[PDB]
Amino acid sequence: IETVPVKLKPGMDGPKVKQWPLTEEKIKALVEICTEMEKEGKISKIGPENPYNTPVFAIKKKDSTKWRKLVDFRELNKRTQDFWEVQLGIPHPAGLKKKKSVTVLDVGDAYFSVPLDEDFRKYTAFTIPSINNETPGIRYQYNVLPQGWKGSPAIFQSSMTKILEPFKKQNPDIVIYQYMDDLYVGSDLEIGQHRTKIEELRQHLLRWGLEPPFLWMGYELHPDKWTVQPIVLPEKDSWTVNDIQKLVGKLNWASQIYPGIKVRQLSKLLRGTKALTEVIPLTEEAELELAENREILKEPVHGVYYDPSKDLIAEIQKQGQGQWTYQIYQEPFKNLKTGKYARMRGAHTNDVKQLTEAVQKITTESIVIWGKTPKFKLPIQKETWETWWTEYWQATWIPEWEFVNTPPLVKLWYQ
Amino acid sequence: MVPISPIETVPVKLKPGMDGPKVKQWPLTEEKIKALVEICTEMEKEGKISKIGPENPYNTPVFAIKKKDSTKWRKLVDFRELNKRTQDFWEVQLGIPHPAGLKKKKSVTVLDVGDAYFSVPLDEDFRKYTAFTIPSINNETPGIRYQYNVLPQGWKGSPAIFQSSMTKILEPFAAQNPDIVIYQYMDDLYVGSDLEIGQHRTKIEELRQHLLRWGLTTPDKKHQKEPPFLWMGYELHPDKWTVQPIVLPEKDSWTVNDIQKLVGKLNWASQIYPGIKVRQLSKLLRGTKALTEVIPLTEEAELELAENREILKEPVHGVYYDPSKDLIAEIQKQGQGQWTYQIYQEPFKNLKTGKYARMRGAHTNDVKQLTEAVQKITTESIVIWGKTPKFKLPIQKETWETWWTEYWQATWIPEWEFVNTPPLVKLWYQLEKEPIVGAETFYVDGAANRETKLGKAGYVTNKGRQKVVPLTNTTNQKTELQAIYLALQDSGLEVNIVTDSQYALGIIQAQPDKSESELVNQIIEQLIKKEKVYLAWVPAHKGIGGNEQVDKLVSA
Ligand SMILES: Cc1cc(/C=C/C#N)cc(C)c1Nc1ccnc(Nc2ccc(C#N)cc2)n1
Ligand SMILES: NCCc1c(F)cccc1Cl
Ligand SMILES: [Mg+2]
Repeated sequence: IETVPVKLKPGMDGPKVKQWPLTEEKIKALVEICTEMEKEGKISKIGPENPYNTPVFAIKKKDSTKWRKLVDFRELNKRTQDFWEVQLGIPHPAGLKKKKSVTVLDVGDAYFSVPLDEDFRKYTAFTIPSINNETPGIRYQYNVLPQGWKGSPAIFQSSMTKILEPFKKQNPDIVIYQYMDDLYVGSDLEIGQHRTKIEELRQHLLRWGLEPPFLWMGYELHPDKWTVQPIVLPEKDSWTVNDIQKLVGKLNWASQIYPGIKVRQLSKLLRGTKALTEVIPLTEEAELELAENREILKEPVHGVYYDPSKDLIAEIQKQGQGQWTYQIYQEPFKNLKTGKYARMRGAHTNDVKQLTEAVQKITTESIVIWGKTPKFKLPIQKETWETWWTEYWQATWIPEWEFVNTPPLVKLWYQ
Repeated sequence: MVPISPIETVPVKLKPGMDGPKVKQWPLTEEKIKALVEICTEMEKEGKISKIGPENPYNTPVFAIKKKDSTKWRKLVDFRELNKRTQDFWEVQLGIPHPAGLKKKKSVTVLDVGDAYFSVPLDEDFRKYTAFTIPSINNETPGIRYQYNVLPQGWKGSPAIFQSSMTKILEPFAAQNPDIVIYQYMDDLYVGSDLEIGQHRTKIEELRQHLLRWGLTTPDKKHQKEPPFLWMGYELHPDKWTVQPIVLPEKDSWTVNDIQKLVGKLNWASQIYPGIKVRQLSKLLRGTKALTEVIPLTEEAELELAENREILKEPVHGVYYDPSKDLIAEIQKQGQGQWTYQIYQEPFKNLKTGKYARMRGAHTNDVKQLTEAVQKITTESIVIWGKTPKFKLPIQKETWETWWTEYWQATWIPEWEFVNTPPLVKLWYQLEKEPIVGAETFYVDGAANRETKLGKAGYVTNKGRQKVVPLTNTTNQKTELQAIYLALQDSGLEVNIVTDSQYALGIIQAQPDKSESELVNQIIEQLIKKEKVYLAWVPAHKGIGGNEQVDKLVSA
């Protein structure tokens, strides 16, 4: 009820980001939403003395039919001061990624009960555009903590920990983690028990609240079952020339990750100009080298460590037939997580929808494990991505991304 | 008197750390000085400005212009310095409506709101920064000092503050009269509707009554301007639109500047005139920018210019948008990286047209260009109409499926249908996913000494076929492409090719059908003639025979 003083970083003005084009249905939905928010005092109309802007659009949360307003606060978040005044930070709970079930709740509506510092409100300006720019865009700013702003969970952190205090000590084995508008609550019990303690949680914010439009939904994870991928080599009875070339190529690549990998006995097998489909018998020396490489690849990569002061980088490869591989790392060849998706749902004919869902699930895994979002290297042309990703987005955060325009040779090795 | 509502004032600040202007007043002739004194006395009576005392330390130049072919002077305040120090504002003029997104209107009335502009109050705390001084006769007295109480012409904030003030005033009228549209531009309000001419004029009278609630008068003698309207380079009519006349000059020699102006006119015309082309004329502007240099027109630019003249022979108009109907976008390939499109709702009645040009880049193909054109039309359509059009594309559904399922990137184009209007976009080659049984295997390699620029390229096959070619003025990358070319040239209709060139596979995996490299183009020409090609990559200098034998042949 009284405002925390907030400021931008030194020598840094507010965001001035262009509003991107919105469809008729989106603009309409936002006009209806913002009219309600203005009546509730959450936002106010602003004048032309406010030159700042942050893009807004509208989405559908997973498994619902009601529009949710989503503000792209990525630039404001970069420019906003870092929040270490009461706490250097919330030391990320390493136990969250070890629970059997983690449910994600959209608690962002609770943020609207705390006023935003009157001097900082101007930096939250946004515009509802009109079709064909036929009428002036409707300009608002926030009067309360906005959803999607990195300062909202920080300013609300003191109020949230008191809200949850009765639930915490009645259920001491439960991990509860807050990232932006999401609450992650992990448990090891039966899913039926799990779902019931989730709804017990919901009551605590129901009670304190007196209505939250998206508090009742739950996206359930199982980080205990999360799969990884070690490097594996084929097991064959007959090797063609082409088979051995692909093996040597894959081992050459793997030797950047594992020092002890050797390929010289195997490369000697290719000595000769034989047809690509001709079977080559392995020499004893080549089979021993192959066996020793297999053993090396069963071991973890040497010198892999997470540094919270460095960015996480996520790379994605399209493997065809709806399957996608990805790696998360900070230094090249020191992967912190790798994986593969194929279950991308409601998109067997839409490459970009599949990629958008992959980005969202990789970001979710990143938040659970390290408490921050990776920067993505996307195998897509910038113009294709920017035209369509907002049509399939259903998370309340947005990571940063860049675009890969040269085809990687490494795609063959992660397949 | 009738009380009038004050217009709420916008708080204005200077840029952080900056102070107001302190610029010297230029000396003026006895002639201009008395002219300013009379104008400023009049303005002071109307409340626009106020005389100030001597302690205000700020000053902005005032001038008197001789309105040409008249004995009447008039007053201009040079606000350049204050504008540099004034804060930024939100400008809602950035995006202008496109005519093709407008709706048909039976009537459009114009109202003059010019005398409402100098009635918008200026923030009291900012007025001190607008101070100016009329020089005295013979500089024998202090100059007469004034400051503004209203938005001054030429000040940075006046357009945005005036627009926002008018919008706020107009909002309740527009909201409670949804059967009209209101658009403000310069000192005029444009009001359009589909209502019977009597109801329409009743709405206009009601708008005048609404505006008088703030003391804003409108001339009762109707505004000169009536449809059609000349606006932002367009002609707006009640039921159709076009661009203003596009006249391409006859010139026997062409300047850099002339060709720039020619391309600009063609670009403007291309939004309603179908099929406009600018590639060959744009090629003449490459790299140079001495605006007076004369460029001989290639024969290819002369033909494209002649083609454009014919397209521009007679007027073409677009229709307005019907929100109750789908949008259809149809695209044609024109050659040399050029694409043209039409957007319509009923056949033969275009809302607008446009074009797309191949992006700068070493290698390309038709499918990628068509994909980019689709995304450009999609984005423009969201801006203008708020929805994606349905597409009619010169590419077979089977061609598209083969492309996107196998392309290394994610790619997508929205709801579309094949239209069989040549030239069709097709896939010119597709590489095998597995080695070909019974096809000869070519192990290729090339290398060059980077000092000598001397190189070799060649191959060795499973059947003992061999070739090495000596090369001059070449590079490692060029010799690696040459080796693949030789293998394609000397093989039968099915071929397996083994290379260690990461560079060559990077290019080939991008599936080009056209290149700025003649060597890549020659490779493409060879690929098109094959039945089956399998391309295999191996790492270099590992002892992989075939590649180890010919590496030794080419690096010698
Ligand atoms: C953008 C705009 C420019 C002018 C005019 C600018 C000037 N000068 C006049 C109006 C009223 C508008 N606003 C809108 C909004 C929606 N449909 C239309 N349709 C429409 C406008 C003019 C004519 C005509 N003749 C026909 C249809 N206009
Ligand atoms: N069927 C005529 C409308 C239409 C469509 F429904 C889907 C794709 C293209 C086009 Cl033009
Ligand atoms: Mg070599």
